[PDB]
Amino acid sequence: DGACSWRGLENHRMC
Amino acid sequence: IIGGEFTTIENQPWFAAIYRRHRGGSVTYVCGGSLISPCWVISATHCFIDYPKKEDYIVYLGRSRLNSNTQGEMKFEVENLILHKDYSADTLAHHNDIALLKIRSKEGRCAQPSRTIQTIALPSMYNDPQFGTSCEITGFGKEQSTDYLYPEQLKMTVVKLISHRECQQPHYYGSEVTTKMLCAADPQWKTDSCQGDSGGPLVCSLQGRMTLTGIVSWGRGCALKDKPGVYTRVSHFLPWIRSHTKE
Repeated sequence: DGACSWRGLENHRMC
Repeated sequence: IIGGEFTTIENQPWFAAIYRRHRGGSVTYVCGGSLISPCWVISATHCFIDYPKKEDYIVYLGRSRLNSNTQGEMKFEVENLILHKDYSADTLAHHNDIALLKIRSKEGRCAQPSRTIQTIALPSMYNDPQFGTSCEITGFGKEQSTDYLYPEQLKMTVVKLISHRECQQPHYYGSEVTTKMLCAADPQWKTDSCQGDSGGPLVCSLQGRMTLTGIVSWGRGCALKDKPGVYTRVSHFLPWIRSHTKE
């Protein structure tokens, strides 16, 4: 958990 | 993919592996995708929204391994990166989470069909299998929610379609899931798609035909109780797919 570990947040600036 | 089994590309010969080259030369894995026609790979907009520049991306077909070559693979530049205009990813749910990548090799060619590269059929409009139907998902995504690494080998699992009624429940996803989305999960929550699997195929047998029913989109954690995988409902996006595949 932590949204950056979820489907949806791949290849995102804030991750 | 949490749980499930290891596989090779000839068991999902439409699966596309999408990478981004970084300013500095380093290439990292982004998301999966599905070859739906020789020049068109279909994936999820959220994989690209923050870096919408087509020059950054490399697509492989016929690839079974993440960081080494597979014999007979084909490498592609992205001639066009088309994201859905009505995408929104405030809230947990990503709406209209669908994207198209026109593929072109350095030699100017699209996909050449082979033992390890074939296309997947789109569903007929608003035609989805009933809830409780078993479908398969494919990807290079995490094997554990806590993992740091992606697997080196392609993976596959089976999950069951969940009704909109069941998925809209407060103790599931509440209002976050729409009718343009499909929920799917394991009865024991022991297997699921996960981070890195996004954009990949949810494939169902629809009238004895293999069909791209869904595209891995979002979820809260992975293989968590009451938290199914959420997939873009492809049969609700056919006009969008039709028009944009002429671009």
